[PDB]
Amino acid sequence: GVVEEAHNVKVIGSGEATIVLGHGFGTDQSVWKHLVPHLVDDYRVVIYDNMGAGTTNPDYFDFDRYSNLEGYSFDLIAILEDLKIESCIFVGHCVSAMIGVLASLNRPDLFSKIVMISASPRYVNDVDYQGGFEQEDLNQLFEAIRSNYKAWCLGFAPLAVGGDMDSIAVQEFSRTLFNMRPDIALSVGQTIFQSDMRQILPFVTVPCHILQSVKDLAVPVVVSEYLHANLGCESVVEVIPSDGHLPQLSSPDSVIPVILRHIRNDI
Repeated sequence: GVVEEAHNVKVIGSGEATIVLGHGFGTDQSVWKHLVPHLVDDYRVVIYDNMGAGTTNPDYFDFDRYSNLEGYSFDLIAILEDLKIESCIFVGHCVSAMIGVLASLNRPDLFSKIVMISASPRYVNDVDYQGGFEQEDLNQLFEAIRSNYKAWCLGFAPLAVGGDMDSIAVQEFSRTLFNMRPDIALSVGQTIFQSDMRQILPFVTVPCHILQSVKDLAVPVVVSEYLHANLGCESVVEVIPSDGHLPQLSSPDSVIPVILRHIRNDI
């Protein structure tokens, strides 16, 4: 259907046990390339692109629908319902972790657990919360995207991915990032980095596994503690000894075993 097609949905395997992987800002379903090989023998595996990703049709990017994360939640639910999935493990990277959280509030029956990679409910600091960014930092970032998107992608990609400047992962992310239409990238950046999910966390009832790199430009480690402290569900934290915001792409060897352990085991 149009929905699946518009989100580049892929379904590999079959049977009841199902895993759905949602990607973060500036990347796409390719971010799961090191993970999917190890799921397909035991799970039906679904991957999809977020509306707004460079791989999707700019014409379908409804600025109003996606001016908050509920837009994306609805799409996730829509895909789940189209594929007739009654229950899944959701793996959400970055914004997808919060998209899955929202969606689970609407439809907790759809999700047996959530595994969050590099998740944050709030990036902006206040006097009683460390999110890793002052508003002035964000304003600076948004201005760099407006001003010169290419330059911004090339500067941003190394910092986000971490590790070596000219690794394969940096180059890959630099590419997917610049694949987004500039105005879409700016709009989505604002939607995500200005988001606040902190207040709904107590309402979550689906179990969450909170994984992040010990070093992540966007996600200080205290954020994982905050999520763990304020989620109403059962949760567990594992900070990985890895660098970067897309560690499943850039540090597969240290990261993928950890993800798998959280997918394969309950709390």
